[PDB]
Amino acid sequence: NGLTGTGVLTESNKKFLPFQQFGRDIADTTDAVRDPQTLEILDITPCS
Amino acid sequence: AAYYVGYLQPRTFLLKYNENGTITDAVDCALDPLSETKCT
Ligand SMILES: *[C@@H]1O[C@H](CO)[C@@H](O)[C@H](O)[C@H]1NC(C)=O
Repeated sequence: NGLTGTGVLTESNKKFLPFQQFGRDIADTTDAVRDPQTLEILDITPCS
Repeated sequence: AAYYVGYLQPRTFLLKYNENGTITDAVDCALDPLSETKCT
């Protein structure tokens, strides 16, 4: 939905609030995201 | 019944997050000099 990235994607134990859609670390990166179609929570990590 | 009225002003605030995400503690910058120490 406009949030573009590249890396390894897995699941997570975090539980966003209904209004919560993304998570940001100190590096302002996208750490975790909620999927629009399944409302689940996903962790994102880099690869290089 | 009873009610309480308060007013908002421009301030800087320091926020702490829990183990799992929920806000558990706050620090107000302009309360007293000790709070300025904590914020800086
Ligand atoms: C994390 O969530 C559990 C319930 O799911 C709750 O009991 C616990 O208080 C939360 N962690 C902390 C440190 O409060």
